[PDB]
Amino acid sequence: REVMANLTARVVGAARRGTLLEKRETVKSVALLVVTPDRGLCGSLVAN
Amino acid sequence: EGLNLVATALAVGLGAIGPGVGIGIIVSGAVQAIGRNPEIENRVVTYMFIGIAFTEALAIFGLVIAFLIGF
Repeated sequence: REVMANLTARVVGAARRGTLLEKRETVKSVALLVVTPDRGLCGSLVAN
Repeated sequence: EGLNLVATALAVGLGAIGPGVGIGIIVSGAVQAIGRNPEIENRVVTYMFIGIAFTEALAIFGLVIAFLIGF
């Protein structure tokens, strides 16, 4: 967490702000991650 | 005698030694800087050219003597 803070502060130029950290403009496709229990009986947690 | 001919060669000869190395170092540094940061390219080139000419300013000074010595 602090290594990100220490490193990303140094790298501020948009030209070198590529690859994963690149804040792309005109977003078109979005992927999402969901984690759920393997087994039920958890209650409303899975539904939530 | 013909000793002025040695002065003709020495001015252009020894004069080109310094700038010859200097021009090489300037462009090499600029090319590396362009390669690492391509978006500052338009700016570093201006710095390269305003300094790379200072290097041949002495080389032209050698050539000025190189023709003054002849005549």
